[PDB]
Amino acid sequence: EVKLVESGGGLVQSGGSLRLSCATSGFTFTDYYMSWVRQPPGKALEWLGFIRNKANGYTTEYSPSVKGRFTISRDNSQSILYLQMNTLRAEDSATYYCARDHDGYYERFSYWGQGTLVTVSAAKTTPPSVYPLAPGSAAQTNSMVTLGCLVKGYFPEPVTVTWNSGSLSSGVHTFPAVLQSDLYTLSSSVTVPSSTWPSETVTCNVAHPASSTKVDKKIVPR
Amino acid sequence: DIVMSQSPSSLAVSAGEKVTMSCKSSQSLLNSRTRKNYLAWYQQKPGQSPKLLIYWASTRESGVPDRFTGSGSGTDFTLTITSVQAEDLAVYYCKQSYNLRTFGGGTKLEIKRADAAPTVSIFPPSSEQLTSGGASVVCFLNNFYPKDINVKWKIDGSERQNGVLNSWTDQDSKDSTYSMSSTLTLTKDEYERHNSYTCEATHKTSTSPIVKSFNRNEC
Ligand SMILES: C=CCO[C@]1(C(=O)O)C[C@@H](O[C@]2(C(=O)O)C[C@@H](O)[C@@H](O)[C@@H]([C@H](O)CO[C@]3(C(=O)O)C[C@@H](O)[C@@H](O)[C@@H]([C@H](O)CO)O3)O2)[C@@H](O)[C@@H]([C@H](O)CO)O1
Ligand SMILES: [Mg+2]
Ligand SMILES: [Mg+2]
Ligand SMILES: [Zn+2]
Repeated sequence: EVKLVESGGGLVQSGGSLRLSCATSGFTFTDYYMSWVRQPPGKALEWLGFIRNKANGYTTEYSPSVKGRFTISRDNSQSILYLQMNTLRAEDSATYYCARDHDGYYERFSYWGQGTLVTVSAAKTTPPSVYPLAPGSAAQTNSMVTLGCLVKGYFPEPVTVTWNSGSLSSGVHTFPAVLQSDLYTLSSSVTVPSSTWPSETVTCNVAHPASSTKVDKKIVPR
Repeated sequence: DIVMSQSPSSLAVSAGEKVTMSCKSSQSLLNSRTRKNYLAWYQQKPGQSPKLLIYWASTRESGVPDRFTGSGSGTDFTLTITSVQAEDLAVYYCKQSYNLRTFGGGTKLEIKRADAAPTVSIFPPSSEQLTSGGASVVCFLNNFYPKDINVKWKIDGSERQNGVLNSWTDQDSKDSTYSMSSTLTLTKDEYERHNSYTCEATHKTSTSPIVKSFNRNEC
């Protein structure tokens, strides 16, 4: 039952600082080196640094790419890992992962968090407009019917979209956001049996953490 | 220092076939003290965190399917997947831990499958959007293969390319298809000057485009 959960990601201005956390459970935290790894959107993983285990004095090492600018620390009472980032630049925009590292013997990163997305930008936070995508004038004799959610004009990434609180997973396609004029837009489609809608409800659940936006948009016919 | 390089950058393989992937280190990763190569492989499926597959070059982590095998030594390493499955779609990264840690640049594995025609759906602007002065028309092109596809928007029969943004999903982990969204954004004022809105998809699966349309008067 190993759990690693990063937090702290979001929008920060160039030259700014931001500290990420990684809450852990399910293993003896002090036995383990812990690493941070980042990934710019669409690019490769980059190892950033580690903090050693108790047996090795909890000392730190860093990639030359961030040494002197990023600081790793750990709270061994609560099993939390930290990454302090200073003098941030656009090139630091990335998903940041914490990973469980060396235990003095094994050479492997056994477990990784879900990642937290950091955006370095001067653009302002903007909540999404969420619009329902319901069929126009064309009966779905197609046995199946496709509905959607348009999540328009937000910044920064990410947003999350689910359908019926996650009950509908299969037949869902959420399209990667496209950036236009300092704003992202994405859409999500869901395809369900025509016998289930609109007799049953279909709702897209959209969250935009940067603006604490929470939207539940029911897709209504007519 | 230690440079990790992977090959190929990307490739596609059909389900059931063998996949071979390479990782080179700028210096040997064979630790003389322990006599092991400090080289691990990670799988990152689309939208997911990396997952450990193999470490010490050839040790398969518990729970990893037997079809994944790491091999090699010193400066050259290989990840082989036999009987590849649709679910194996991912970027694969190697990583040295001989001196700190460094990742390779990844190998993107896509899944080749039989050609499949898109299912096309068109959606008019919502009243909620129109009320604020905008009009986005959305077209979903779902479950097609290969990824290459053309979408044309016609308004009252005339092609429009201005204000069109497209987005492809990554390949689906179950059926190996792609989907794409095409969104045409207009002002309400311009939207209300025309009647017919059409999304036309042309895909190698048919010489006939798939045409979906709606008429504003029918809303
Ligand atoms: C002056 C130090 C000598 O240390 C060694 C030696 O280098 O010959 C290794 C040392 O091994 C162990 C240990 O404490 O038993 C176990 C080994 O697995 C490692 O944990 C090492 C070190 O902690 C180094 O590990 C790291 C590191 O922290 O930089 C991390 C590893 O993932 C890996 O990258 C290694 C790298 O392979 C270098 O070792 O670096 O400690 C121990 O065997 C001593 C011995 O007591 C004599 O001094 O020798
Ligand atoms: Mg699909
Ligand atoms: Mg007209
Ligand atoms: Zn016009």
